Amino acid sequence: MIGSEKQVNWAKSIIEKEVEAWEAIGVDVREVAAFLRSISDARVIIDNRNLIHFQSSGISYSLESSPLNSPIFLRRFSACSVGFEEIPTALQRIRSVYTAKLLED
Repeated sequence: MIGSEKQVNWAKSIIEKEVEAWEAIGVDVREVAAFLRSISDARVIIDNRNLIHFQSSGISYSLESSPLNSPIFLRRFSACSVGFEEIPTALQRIRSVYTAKLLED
């Protein structure tokens, strides 16, 4: 990850917290975890840390309000990540299985 040691440390801590929030859903979120960990530029993570944050009110609202649903928002990661093109559909799948999970419970 490019950046100063401070920037890289901040950004990696942001990214690991985010991956943990996604993995607390209880469904396959491996495509999202992979994309988040692919981001190459600490400054891009830091500048977007509040927008990408997967909040704690409730999972449904976190899924619906995530800017990872938007190909337009994700343009900003086109030069410093892998798999951004497919991330909106990944969220579609996650929102499906989550819905199904709530139905199956």
